[PDB]
Amino acid sequence: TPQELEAYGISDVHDIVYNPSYDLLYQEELDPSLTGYERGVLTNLGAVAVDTGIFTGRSPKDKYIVRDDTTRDTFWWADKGKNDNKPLSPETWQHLKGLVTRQLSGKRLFVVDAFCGANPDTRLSVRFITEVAWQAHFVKNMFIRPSDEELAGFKPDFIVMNGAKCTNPQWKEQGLNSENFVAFNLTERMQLIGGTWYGSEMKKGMFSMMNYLLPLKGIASMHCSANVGEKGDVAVFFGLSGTGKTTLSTDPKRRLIGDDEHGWDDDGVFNFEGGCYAKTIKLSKEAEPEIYNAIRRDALLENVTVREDGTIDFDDGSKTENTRVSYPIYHIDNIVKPVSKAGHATKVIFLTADAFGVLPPVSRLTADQTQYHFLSGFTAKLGITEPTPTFSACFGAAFLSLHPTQYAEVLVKRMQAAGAQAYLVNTGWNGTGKRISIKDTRAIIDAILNGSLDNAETFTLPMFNLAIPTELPGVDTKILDPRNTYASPEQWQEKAETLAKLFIDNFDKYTDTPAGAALVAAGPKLHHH
Ligand SMILES: Nc1ncnc2c1ncn2[C@@H]1O[C@H](COP(=O)(O)OP(=O)(O)OP(=O)(O)O)[C@@H](O)[C@H]1O
Ligand SMILES: [Mg+2]
Ligand SMILES: [Mn+2]
Repeated sequence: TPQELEAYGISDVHDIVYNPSYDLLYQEELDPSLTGYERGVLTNLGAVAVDTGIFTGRSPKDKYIVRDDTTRDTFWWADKGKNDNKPLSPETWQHLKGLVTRQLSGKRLFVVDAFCGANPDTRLSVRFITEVAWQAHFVKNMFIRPSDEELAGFKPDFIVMNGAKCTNPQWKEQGLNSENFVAFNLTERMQLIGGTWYGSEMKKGMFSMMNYLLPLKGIASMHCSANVGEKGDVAVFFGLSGTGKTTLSTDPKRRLIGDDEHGWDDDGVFNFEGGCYAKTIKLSKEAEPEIYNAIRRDALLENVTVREDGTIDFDDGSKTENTRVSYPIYHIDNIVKPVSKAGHATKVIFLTADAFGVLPPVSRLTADQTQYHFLSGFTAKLGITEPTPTFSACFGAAFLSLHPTQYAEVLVKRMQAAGAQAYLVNTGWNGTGKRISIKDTRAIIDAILNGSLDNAETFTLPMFNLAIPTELPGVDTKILDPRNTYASPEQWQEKAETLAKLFIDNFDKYTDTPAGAALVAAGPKLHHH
């Protein structure tokens, strides 16, 4: 009812589109009278493509959490290690809520009810409100779509109000970063968005809320993909953006659980989402056939270049390198169903893209190295190279609402109970200045998952002290030692000392506890220069 929407503060809504169907979203997006960033275009693959506007990725500098008596003593605050949980006053929150609700008043609104979390006992019932059809399409794809029975008794736990078309004229007076905002209030259980149209703010916004609620009751909440083999063996793949979680979990030899957000409770690993959000830059049908074949009607392409004849130039990063496609998870042929969950993970894989070309393609981690590298959360990026490091705790600090050690504690507990083994995989660069091929990386993953490596003979990489298998079927043995891809081990050593120092400085903040101090021994060792 409009009276219900009025309770949220939204007035005078003339048209309400509740639970829009995929067919209706399709015709909404292709309405030939739409102008601006609402407009979609039809590609020859059958999927609609849209432009997300000035924002082609998340805006962490615009993310704020209301600091009140619910969040004061439990949240990981940016002003109290480096994170994006910047404190917001309740008073300023109310002005922001006024901006969004006024913007959505007097509009035709899409209302999408969905779940975050595959399990009833821990899921959030989220109600999304937007005036942009492709934003409703995004959340229909990425969250769990309820059954008709579940919709009948749907009671929202959280409300997400997307006011992308409004901006905040008072941001200077309020001490905020810009006229845009992505704000959360755990007392009202609400997310507000202004200025940025980018859909994934809602996806990662609710992920951040799961990351707050689940560990506080003993459930790991993880930035990982996950899949399961025929023998019932579950694997999770942690990693930062672009390191290969979606690419590598979408494997026809295994049943996909999910590609990005999972919990781990007493029964096992469960997906938070109802879809996958794949990168499309330079997408190769031969290298990633399952992802490519998911691009069809009801998938939603973002910021790709579409030619006059409707074909897609997947290689064109002119608008952004972060070209994306969302699709409901059943667009992948080999998935777990009807519920995206499975048992306890026994293989835990940390993906990293090492632009420094130091780390080996695959290492088998000790228990302490697992905690050290989990808290470190390393990746790096590249007419100059300039390897630029990122240390993002738990491979997802941008989404952590509690302190990193709280995620580590619950993860270790779940791993120990399951007898899980951890591995570090460099999906990035070596001495060639090229990325390891997807073919080689998939073969590495195969060798991890089939037990090939759990007792294989190893040699130890200096300084990082990582155990590397001496051989691995399907991979050229030469590349297993990263020193072999340089003219001499001396070139590698110089870059390794740079990276080791980066790790050591970054890890210092964790040494104010005895447990954290103890983990220094498992990290890289550097005592000169
Ligand atoms: N050896 C490799 N392994 C994995 N991915 C690779 C490799 N070489 C190149 N790539 C490319 O790197 C990108 C990996 O992106 P992917 O979508 O898997 O990241 P992600 O970890 O899911 O990030 P996000 O959390 O942002 O979704 C893809 O564009 C893929 O084509
Ligand atoms: Mg992904
Ligand atoms: Mn992600």
